[PDB]
Amino acid sequence: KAKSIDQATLQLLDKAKQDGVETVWDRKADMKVQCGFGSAGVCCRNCSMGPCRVSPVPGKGVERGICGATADVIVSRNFARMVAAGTAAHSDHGRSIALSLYHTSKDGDIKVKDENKLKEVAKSFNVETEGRDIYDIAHDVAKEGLSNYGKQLGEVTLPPSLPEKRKELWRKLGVYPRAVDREIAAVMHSTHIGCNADAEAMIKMSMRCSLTDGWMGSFMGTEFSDIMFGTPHSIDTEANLGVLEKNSVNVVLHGHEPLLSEMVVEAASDPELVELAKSVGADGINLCGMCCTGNEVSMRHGIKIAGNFMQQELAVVTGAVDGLIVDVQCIMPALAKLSKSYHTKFITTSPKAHITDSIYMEFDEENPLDSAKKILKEAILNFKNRDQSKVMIPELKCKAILGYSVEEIINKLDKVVNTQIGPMQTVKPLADVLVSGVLRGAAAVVGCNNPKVVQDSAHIETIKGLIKNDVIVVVTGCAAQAAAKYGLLQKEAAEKYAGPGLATVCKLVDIPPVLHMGSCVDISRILDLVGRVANLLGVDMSDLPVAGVAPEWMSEKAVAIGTYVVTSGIDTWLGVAPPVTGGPEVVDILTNKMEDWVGAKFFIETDPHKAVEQIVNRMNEKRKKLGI
Amino acid sequence: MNLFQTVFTGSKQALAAAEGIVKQAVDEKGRDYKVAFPDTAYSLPVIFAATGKKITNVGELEGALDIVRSLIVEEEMLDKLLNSGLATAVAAEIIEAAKYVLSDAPYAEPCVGFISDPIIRSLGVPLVTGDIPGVAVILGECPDSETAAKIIKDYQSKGLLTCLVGKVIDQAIEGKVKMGLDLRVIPLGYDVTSVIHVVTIAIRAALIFGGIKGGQLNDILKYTAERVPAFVNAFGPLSELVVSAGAGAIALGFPVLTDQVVPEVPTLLLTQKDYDKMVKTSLEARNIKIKITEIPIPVSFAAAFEGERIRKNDMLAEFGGNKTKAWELVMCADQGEVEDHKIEVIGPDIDTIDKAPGRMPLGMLIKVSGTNMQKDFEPVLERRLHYFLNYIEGVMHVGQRNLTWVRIGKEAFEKGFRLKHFGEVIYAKMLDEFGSVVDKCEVTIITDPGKAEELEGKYAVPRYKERDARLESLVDEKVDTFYSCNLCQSFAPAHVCIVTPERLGLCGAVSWLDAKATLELNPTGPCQAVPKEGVVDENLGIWEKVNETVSKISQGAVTSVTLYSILQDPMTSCGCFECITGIMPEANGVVMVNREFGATTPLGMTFGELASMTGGGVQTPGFMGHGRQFIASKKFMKGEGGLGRIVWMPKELKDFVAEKLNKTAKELYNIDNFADMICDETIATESEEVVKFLEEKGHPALKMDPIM
Ligand code: SF4
Ligand code: SF4
Ligand code: SF4
Ligand code: NI
Repeated sequence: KAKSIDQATLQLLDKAKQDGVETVWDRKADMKVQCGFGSAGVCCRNCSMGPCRVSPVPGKGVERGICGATADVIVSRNFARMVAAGTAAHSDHGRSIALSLYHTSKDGDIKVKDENKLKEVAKSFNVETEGRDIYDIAHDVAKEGLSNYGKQLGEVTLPPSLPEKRKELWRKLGVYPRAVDREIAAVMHSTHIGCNADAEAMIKMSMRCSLTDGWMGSFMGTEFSDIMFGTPHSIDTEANLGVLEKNSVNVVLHGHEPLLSEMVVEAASDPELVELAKSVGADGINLCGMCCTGNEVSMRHGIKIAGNFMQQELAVVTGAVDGLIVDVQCIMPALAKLSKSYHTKFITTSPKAHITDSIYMEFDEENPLDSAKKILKEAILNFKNRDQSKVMIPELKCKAILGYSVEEIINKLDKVVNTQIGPMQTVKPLADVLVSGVLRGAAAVVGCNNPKVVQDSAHIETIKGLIKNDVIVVVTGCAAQAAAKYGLLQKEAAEKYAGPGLATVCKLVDIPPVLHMGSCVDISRILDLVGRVANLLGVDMSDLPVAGVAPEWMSEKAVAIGTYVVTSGIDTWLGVAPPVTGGPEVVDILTNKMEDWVGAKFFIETDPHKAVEQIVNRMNEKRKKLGI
Repeated sequence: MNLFQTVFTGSKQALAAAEGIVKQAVDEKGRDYKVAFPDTAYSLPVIFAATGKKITNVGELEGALDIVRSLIVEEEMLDKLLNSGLATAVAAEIIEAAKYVLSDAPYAEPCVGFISDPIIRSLGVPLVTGDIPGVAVILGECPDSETAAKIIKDYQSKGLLTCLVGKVIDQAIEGKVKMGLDLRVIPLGYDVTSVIHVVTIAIRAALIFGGIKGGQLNDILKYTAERVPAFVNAFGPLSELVVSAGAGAIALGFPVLTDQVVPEVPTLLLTQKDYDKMVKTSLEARNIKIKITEIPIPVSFAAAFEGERIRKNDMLAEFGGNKTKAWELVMCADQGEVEDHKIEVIGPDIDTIDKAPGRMPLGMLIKVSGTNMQKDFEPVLERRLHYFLNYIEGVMHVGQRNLTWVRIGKEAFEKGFRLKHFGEVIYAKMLDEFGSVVDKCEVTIITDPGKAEELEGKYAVPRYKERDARLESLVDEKVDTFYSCNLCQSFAPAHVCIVTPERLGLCGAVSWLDAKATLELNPTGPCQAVPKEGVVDENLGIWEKVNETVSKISQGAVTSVTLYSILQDPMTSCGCFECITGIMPEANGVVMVNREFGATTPLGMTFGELASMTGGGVQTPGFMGHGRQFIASKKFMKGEGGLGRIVWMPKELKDFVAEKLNKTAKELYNIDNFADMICDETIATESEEVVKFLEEKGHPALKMDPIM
């Protein structure tokens, strides 16, 4: 089968074959037929009595592990641990952001750039703002956010966009969230040998844990990032590997933590570093981003996006990356080995993400700007080691428009508001187009790439099908970057791919049919948007014609995201089967019984066209339930 | 029931009503009975626009129900909803067409029913000149009569053309709203299907002014959305049929406003409960802008009152006419001779009358000053003075110069109107309409008989003589710069006028001097200078710079234009020509008909049918649209032989242009009162009879060279 639908990706794969280096596709081929027990989730290694593998087919073979655990128990515990790991990644990101907020000052490297957003957040956290210094408010807000992570007494703080009905449903179900780290610890405790051996209770614990990601960790990370670095607005950028410059220093920012990439962007305008780039024979400094850190700097500053997850290696294969600076998460360790075949300096910066044989330059949060400057200086000085005979940059780049935060979306919707009617600054125009049926619904396309799927194929096919069916699409993460590379993040795309209702809406509001809402933590924005719509219509989020899709997901973070999206009341389609087919009870819970609990459920569909059809049918069913 | 299901349900009900009424027509009249709308050239406009087919008999009307059926696809997507709205519009037209089949006069007063083509062309100019900011389609019923009257009169006072469907017609009558075509308050009918009669106005505007052929539905829908500033105000409870008809208005790009709770669609379907803000909401929703007029008079001053009628029973006093001679004059003077804001009245005031409608001489002397004010701008100001005086409620002004006629009604007098308010209105409108040149304006109203007698012969008569002399002294050879008016491009993108001294604008409201004054007042206005250089042929009227200007202004739609010919590259017309001239190859001449004429012609076509052959900005040889002042011109069909080609004219038009036509035809040495040779509908109308009359009368056309 084809490795990708992206032509630049294919050219660089040919180059990597010529250069004798191996990619993620080559390692996937080397893995051959993957273990059936692990693929079905019926393998357990939770204690040293094991490893235990039970039959994925009930009634045949070994039925129980040594401790007596059934296939359903093993599957449910494995699924819960995936959710806990994803929640941990997102919560650690949000915790770093909250600590950065706590260390803001007027004359420091980290300031408050959006005071209005900070005051609204302070209102949401019961922090007084009138007649107060802005940094005192910021510190109080950071304290409340940090308490959300580890409070042992009392209730956590949740955003006002979350409907009261959803909160009450969670409380009745027993999944109402506690402090984030406490829920992660609870999930890890209940999967220990000889604890929870009941699939339904295990799934409920995992949902409870995922809620602390969706509504607390990711939400606080996003809102505090907006406070410190600015709320995203409509902004132009370029996408795909063609953004690399042969005649300039190329600095590629890969990872998830935004403070480092923000400081690198600021350092790139330093006169001394620009002069140094000129002195090593380069035209200038060309910052490019990849994955979620690329999404953040692109949403807030228009930094060009070099590529998504499965392109990271190919970025090095060009031979033009002088410095690849990585913080945490979704950083293929093979990059270190790959960097030996080129001049590239592979720089790790976080104590959480040491990588063997990479150059470690710890990013100092006490002096973020100076630390970013020294890291960037190492990348710039590496330009002298460039071998221009090994350089091949495909001439394939695509224009994209992004920056669609909830605030930006509301500002855009204000155009189609009659002044004599109003109100202004609400999601009411979006609610109106959804209720009238001009738009059939809204769908979030999120997730990673996965060698099991032709890279970016499922993302593009799902998005095109949805917008052709007058479903407005919001995108995050690597799916958003696939849309950017393909050319869907363009106003012109409205008349090229969208159906009649969505084309009319795009023309009236002057937006692309596909709205890039940011990184994987920025999925919280999607929640926020949906919540607002629900609160405007006086219904729960499970009554709306909305859906989420993860066509090509790979990470534990994706599992946690899908779990909290379903738990919030939004049906979720997974384009890659999770390792649960071995447990019939777990499959039945996730795809059938979940609808009785939270009004939504998982859909597993590896065919994107069938997924689009199912999404449209489900949205029409919910519309008929709602009367619209 | 959601929005899509409500629209689909309404369209099916519209289809059900259309099928039932068509069955009655078949059973009573048969499938061979003729189907037509009174005085139209596009058969059933909605069906002609959508399919290009003209429906003439009842049998074809029954076959038009398949058009309605094919437009109702019950799939919840926006395109199907708009098509379903168009299905209701087609069904409503079929119902209205069957009404004229069953009953000779389906509509009685005050309802007007179908709107004829000449009416649409009459209001075509007001639309382009902005005189009419938009079309307010009001249907349903308001909570009370006063609420409806307030909203309707608010639209009327802003110059909009408002059309009424349903019980708002009765509510407005209870609210004492003055209705009429000239009052811009048109009641269409009490049934919902009567709203199609204003829809066909927008549809035929695309056919007439846009020059879009029938069957080009998307181009017509695009035209009405961009060019026609119509909107719908739906008051009272809305049935499914009303909602489906509204989807038809949305399909034409017309936003629908209502006081009912509906599934709102931004910029298209909006709810506004506050009746005090409905007018402002609609103007914003349709992007309509109205300039605010401030006037210190205790009477309503709106353009829609130009057509007001005052009965002799309730008339306070009349001036002018044959009772007591009255005059009006606008003269330019030095800066010190006129001081700003000096409204003096000489003689008795209007309140001193103590009797029945009284006779009193009148005189309006207007003195304007400015650095750029010359003697040639006075005719424009004096011509707009008539419109300024006719916009006041209770005041009717008829005529010009010393042959004028002014009447004041008792309704205006009871509100405090006096003779100084004439000066107030004139001053405000002169400083507003002509603020570029009129820096100061001293207006004096004269009612003393002696003062009126002595000032009329001292200031007015010599200026009338000099204006007549200047008008007679203007020919195309004397001047060295023409003018081009592209005002009508707001509805006819490919149409450009070239006003010459001997050929004015086909609308009749723009002349060479008017174009020269508009260029001076508004250098960025529609009128721009066109030098007459690069002459190609003086006989046919060709200049190289004129062709270059027409290509530039029309964006290459028209490359070559001839000004003095009807058969070789004639100048395009849009929809507003006062008269239209068409060749008659059997009589070796041309026939002519004005818009007011509503009878047949020797060509076998009425004015509407003839005019549907040369409009929209398309070069159509053999048919020319022109004003009445171009009939008796030495450059009228100069290439084809001149005035000798006129073989048939309406009697009213012949009486209107008789003196000028005889004077101009005296150049052909036909000293015979040439207007007598030309046939008219009172002498003969068929080709055989008119040709016999020409042969007996020795018409010059028969002795000339062949015209084709
Ligand atoms: S999933 Fe379990 S059985 Fe399969 S290879 Fe891994 S440890 Fe062995
Ligand atoms: S927890 Fe039970 S099933 Fe899992 S490895 Fe230990 S004994 Fe085997
Ligand atoms: S001169 Fe021509 S463009 Fe101007 S108003 Fe008259 S017809 Fe229209
Ligand atoms: Ni015209």
